Amino acid sequence: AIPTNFTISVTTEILPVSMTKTSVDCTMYICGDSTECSNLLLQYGSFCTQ
Amino acid sequence: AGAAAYYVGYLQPRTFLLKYNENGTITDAVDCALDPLSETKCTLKSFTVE
Ligand SMILES: *[C@@H]1O[C@H](CO)[C@@H](O)[C@H](O)[C@H]1NC(C)=O
Repeated sequence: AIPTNFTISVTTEILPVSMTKTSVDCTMYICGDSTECSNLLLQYGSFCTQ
Repeated sequence: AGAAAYYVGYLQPRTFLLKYNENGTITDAVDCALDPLSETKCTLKSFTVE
């Protein structure tokens, strides 16, 4: 079976390229605005540096 | 009177990043919350920023 005609088909495909960049502040997330809590968070500072 | 001078400053609650050298003497420090550069040094736990 040999074709005797043709069609020019345009297909659309979508690909995600990136996602929303995000940043997090340990101090104001965990220890919202209290100094007493933020002092206790210093010993865990390494974790946030991760 | 003699020829002596003195200076008075007031301590405040601050976070500091101190550097202990090989012989165990504090050779340098960074005042966290002094300026944005020292703030980044405080956040990244280093005395240099790339
Ligand atoms: C540290 O102490 C050793 C001797 O114990 C000395 O040779 C060296 O010069 C000292 N280095 C600094 C930076 O103080």
